[PDB]
Amino acid sequence: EYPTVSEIPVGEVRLYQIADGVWSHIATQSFDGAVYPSNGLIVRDGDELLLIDTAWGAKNTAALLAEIEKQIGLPVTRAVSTHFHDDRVGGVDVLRAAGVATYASPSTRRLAEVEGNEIPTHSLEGLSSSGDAVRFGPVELFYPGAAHSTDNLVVYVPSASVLYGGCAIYELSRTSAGNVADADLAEWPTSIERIQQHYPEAQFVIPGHGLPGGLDLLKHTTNVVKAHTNR
Ligand SMILES: Nc1nc(C(=O)O)c(CCc2ccccc2)s1
Ligand SMILES: [Zn+2]
Ligand SMILES: [Zn+2]
Repeated sequence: EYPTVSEIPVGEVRLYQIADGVWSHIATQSFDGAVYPSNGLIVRDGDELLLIDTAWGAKNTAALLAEIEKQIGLPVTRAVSTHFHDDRVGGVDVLRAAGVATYASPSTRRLAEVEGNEIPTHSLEGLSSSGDAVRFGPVELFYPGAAHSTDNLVVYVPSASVLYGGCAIYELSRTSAGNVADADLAEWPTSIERIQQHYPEAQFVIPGHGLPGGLDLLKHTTNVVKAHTNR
């Protein structure tokens, strides 16, 4: 079964096999007085691993590398952060110290610098406009436009029809927006529509936080978003 927030002590990381050569990683961290789970992705890249997002902090991210080495045993050589918040770039310095080449869009790297967060080393070209997609090893990176954040990316694994929505996609059970301080509430439904249009075949959809679902998570998130927008 997919691991839940209460089953993961802060500082520990679980891996979950979604498909051949595709895992999510699950960690937990405190924010504003409560503890939340957070998802990232791991994808086999030939003889190497591509990492999508940190495990939300330096300590969790170190535990992530240890768990990858224990359970999979291939080297993590590249990492992509899908926006500038700490559940995506917090731990980048650990990754870099461990030998991992870290990447993000120019906009994410800039927003991280402005925020005082950790800054991935390398800039990803070709994602500056809503609807842009680029290939990055075994995944496609896609900028759907502003949503949870202005810089947020989603990731698609064609080999397994796995769509990683990051924090622009909410889990089914989540019915309130919570904190959306950096969100573009007006653009977010349009951005989810681009995701739907571009990955109509997705079979597994992983939100940034919580339980995986299917394409139903997109409409679900749009419903939550405008509700918070509708009063
Ligand atoms: N770093 C973090 N991002 C987010 C986010 O919204 O992207 C957090 C709130 C997530 C949440 C809320 C309710 C239930 C389960 C999870 S915390
Ligand atoms: Zn975020
Ligand atoms: Zn988040």
